[PDB]
Amino acid sequence: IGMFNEEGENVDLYIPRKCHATNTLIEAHDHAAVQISIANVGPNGVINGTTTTLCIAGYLRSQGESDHAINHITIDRGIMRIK
Amino acid sequence: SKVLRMKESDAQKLLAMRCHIGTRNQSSAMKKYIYGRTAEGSHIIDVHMMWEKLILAARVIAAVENPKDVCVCSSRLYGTRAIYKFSQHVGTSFHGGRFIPGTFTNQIQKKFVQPRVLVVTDPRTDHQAIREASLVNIPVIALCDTDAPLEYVDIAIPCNNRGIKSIGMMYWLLAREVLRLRGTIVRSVPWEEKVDLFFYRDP
Amino acid sequence: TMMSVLANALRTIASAERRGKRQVLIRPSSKVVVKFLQVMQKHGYIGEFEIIDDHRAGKIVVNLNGRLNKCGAICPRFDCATTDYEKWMKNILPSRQFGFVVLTTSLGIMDHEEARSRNTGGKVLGFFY
Amino acid sequence: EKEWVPCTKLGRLVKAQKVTSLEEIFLFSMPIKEHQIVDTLIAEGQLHDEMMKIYPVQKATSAGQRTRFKAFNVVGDCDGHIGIGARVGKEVSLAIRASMIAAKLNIVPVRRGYWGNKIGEPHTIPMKVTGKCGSVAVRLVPAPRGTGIVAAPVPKKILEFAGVEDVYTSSRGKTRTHGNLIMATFYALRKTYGFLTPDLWADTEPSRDPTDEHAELLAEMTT
Amino acid sequence: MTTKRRNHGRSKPAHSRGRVKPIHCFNCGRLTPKDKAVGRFVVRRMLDAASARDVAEASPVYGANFPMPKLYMKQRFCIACAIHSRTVRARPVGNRKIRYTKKV
Amino acid sequence: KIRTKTVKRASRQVVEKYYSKLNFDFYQNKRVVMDVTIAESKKLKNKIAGYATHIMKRLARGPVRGISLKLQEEERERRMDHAPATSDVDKAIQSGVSVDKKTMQMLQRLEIGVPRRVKRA
RNA sequence: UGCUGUUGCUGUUAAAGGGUUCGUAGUUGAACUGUGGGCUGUGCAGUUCCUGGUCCCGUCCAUGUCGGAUUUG
RNA sequence: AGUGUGGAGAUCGAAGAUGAUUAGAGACCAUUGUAGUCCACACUGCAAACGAUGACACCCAUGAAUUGGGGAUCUCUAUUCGCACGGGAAUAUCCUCAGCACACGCGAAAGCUUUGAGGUUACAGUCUCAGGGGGGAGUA
Repeated sequence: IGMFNEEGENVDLYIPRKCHATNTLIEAHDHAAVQISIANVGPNGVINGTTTTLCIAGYLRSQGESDHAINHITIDRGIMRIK
Repeated sequence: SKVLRMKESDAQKLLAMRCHIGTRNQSSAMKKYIYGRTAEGSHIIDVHMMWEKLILAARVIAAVENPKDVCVCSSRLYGTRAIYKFSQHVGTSFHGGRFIPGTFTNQIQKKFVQPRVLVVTDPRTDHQAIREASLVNIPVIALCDTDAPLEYVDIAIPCNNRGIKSIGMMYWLLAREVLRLRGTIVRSVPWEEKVDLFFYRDP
Repeated sequence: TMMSVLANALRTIASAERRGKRQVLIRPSSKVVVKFLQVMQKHGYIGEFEIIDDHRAGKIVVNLNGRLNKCGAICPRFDCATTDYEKWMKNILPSRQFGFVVLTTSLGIMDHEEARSRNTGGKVLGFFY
Repeated sequence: EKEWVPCTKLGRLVKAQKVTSLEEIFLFSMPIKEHQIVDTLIAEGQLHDEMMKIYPVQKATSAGQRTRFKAFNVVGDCDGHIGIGARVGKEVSLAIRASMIAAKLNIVPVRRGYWGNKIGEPHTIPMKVTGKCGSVAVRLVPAPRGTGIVAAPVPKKILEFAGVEDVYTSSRGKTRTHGNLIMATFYALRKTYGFLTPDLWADTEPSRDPTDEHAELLAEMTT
Repeated sequence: MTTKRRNHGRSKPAHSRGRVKPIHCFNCGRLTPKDKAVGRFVVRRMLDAASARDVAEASPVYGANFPMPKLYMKQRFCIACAIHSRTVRARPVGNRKIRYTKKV
Repeated sequence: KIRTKTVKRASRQVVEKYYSKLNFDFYQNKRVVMDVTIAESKKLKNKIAGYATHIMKRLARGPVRGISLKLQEEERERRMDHAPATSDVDKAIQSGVSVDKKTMQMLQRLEIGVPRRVKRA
């Protein structure tokens, strides 16, 4: 997922996270840059084994589309219900 | 899995506890949450949109495995006592009164604290917590008026933040909802404590 | 006074990609605006179009996947001989790997890489990284 | 001084072995707020330090002129990471101290590409980049292998600590002011991880923060 | 040099009027444009309160449920004549922009 | 006449830590000071003993910064015992909670629609 | 020396938008005549038939209104 | 503002006169006063003629307002006035076009912002005007 050497050796220093809204890389120096981990649920309403986590870039929180963007993602993920 | 859908008691309470009513005016955001007007001018919130933001919040919080990470705040007296007991039942840390600028961003201080998550009553009257939450990579879960500035606010629940009764439910419904998930409370029955126990003091 | 209908088209795509929009609605579609977009779509920098009929000049609605850094038009449309791909590769593209320069050739609108292999030269239209 | 007492969760996970590298701290974008986080993670014999500029600065008061010394430090492993701190003091020796520190607090990842077929190890910046600290912006262009660093005296050092062997530059502005020139080249080196190249588009799978996995190990250290 | 006001001290934006016939200044005579000049509308009592009790006493018709007349005048001041009279004073940069308008 | 933060502060540690000092008497509340406190000078205690009685006396007026350990009775003075009350006093046992013409159009669109015991005006 | 700037400058305040409008030489100038098909073998993405792991229906309770279970359902 | 020929000539008023002020002071202040200020017909074209911001086109988020025109209400429908310039006038809610104005990004900074100085080293929508250290000099 990074630039590979002709010999196949992965050359990257690290592979940054990408905003799940804007698809922008999250930079080391970006201090909004949130993860939001929603606990995944199963019947009877108990938490088990929840991997679904959102990444939002510093840009987007400061305009206040973080909320609008997390509605869009949780709906594509099915964590939410349109009605 | 139709569980964590709202149901007739949930709705009644809000409709009874008036959490569904907004301030007269309106921000750009928090329009999708607003439903129509009254003749008094107030805005009315979808009980649907409101609700799903609650379990979403509650799913964020039940995914915090050390509840001393979560940090609940307000500067509003009306939201001071609600903070308090919610923080007991769920376990969360809490700070009311006047948020001291610098608690998140000053190392050397002793009162320095590093939460994962923040919860704020009011996105206005707490701008000092949200702001510094933006320096330290802290997601935010805010109870929001129709007005609330959503700057740096990742997950916003529509509510009455005004008035004592309206807030106390909204932490009462969270803690109830959070605990139906974590900490094993019996979903089949009404829960133990009383809302009366989340309300502001004055003698 | 719409001088170039690509100039207007690819700015909007450019300046509405910089804002993170999920879709753009572009005012005057044209045979060149489509063929340019279908080159963007070949390399993965745009999802989908709708070309809507107004009976006059369409309106393109493009789904952005977030992968465009910029879209230019080169306005006077300078020529390229197949030896001149190195100027344009050098001046207008960020690296010698991942950019693309779009040309009009006898064979049509195509990349500078689709052109080197077919050996045509032509006139420059724009770029996208 | 003594064995030193971590003030922040990440300083704790650093002092315990359970954060082993900066690229874990860089990935989950986190403030490095206490420098000894750097001294652990980078093996020594690697970090290398110099002072770019030291110049006196004068607040006008009644009577004389209060003079402070503003000082710029530059730190990096000649692979990857670089940082540039700039601090002030009432005398040089103090300024050089605080500068040494703030350079370790600001270390930032640098990306390294090729100019051509990808062979051996990366010698250059992957793409054209600018950064601008003032009137003065410093453009960094990829370069064929072996050209060497083409740049002023000052950005040669900043570019040598980051590990870039081959780059062409040009710097517009008033470049005489090394306050800005030093941060402008730096801000340009930052952007090398901001830019999304078709390589980097595929879904990564999320991971959990170090302080979220080890949150338990943190609560027993706090409490 | 530096612009001190977005407004340039006028009620006149660019692409509005362009001329605005000038008026004389109360107290001075300075001609200034009717936008520039600082207006105040006054409504002043003819008589000081302790002078009213005297006269309001001495009158057959006046002074019970009926009051005395007042002096009604607008005043338009040169920006110099206004500062010297203290009707307006300089204000700190942060506070320069405040409009009282009329509210109650 | 004005007391330095040193007088102010130490005197807040006494009242925080001693309820032996009670009477509004400067003289009683003084003789408890000097044995317990070492300020090395008299005026300090004379100041401290003067302000220490301001604090105590005022405590009877209401709360004062550096609040006493009596908060135990303060807190638990909250008596949560009520019939239900408010929550189910709100449904008012067959008396529908007031609901607007919209908040009806809210409910009738909801899947849940209108929860029982809900009226309009 | 990107201090002559096509690549490549600057013009609110540093030097620099004509006081406004009309207007010739000159430069620039909107969309359209236009996804060619079918057959074979092979790589991709979006209705036969088989699942019983869901919600809906229903049952039992009835619970004044936030239990539920129930088998074929 | 000037200039030319006729008119007009109330007010104010370059030049001028007089009294004060002042070490001096036609200055600033006061009483005056000519050209002028006003008008018609001709010239002049010399402004901080300013938004110190060329013209045409596109993209661009928010809150309360405002002036024209139009539409709906006759989920928003409603208020006050009552042949005669009137099946009307204004208002309220909402929308809309067109005008003057009170988040990104950029900028040396002051600041600018769907009324750009934004969308520019990731440099390219079109035409045009002016600038190239300060003086000398807008002079010869």
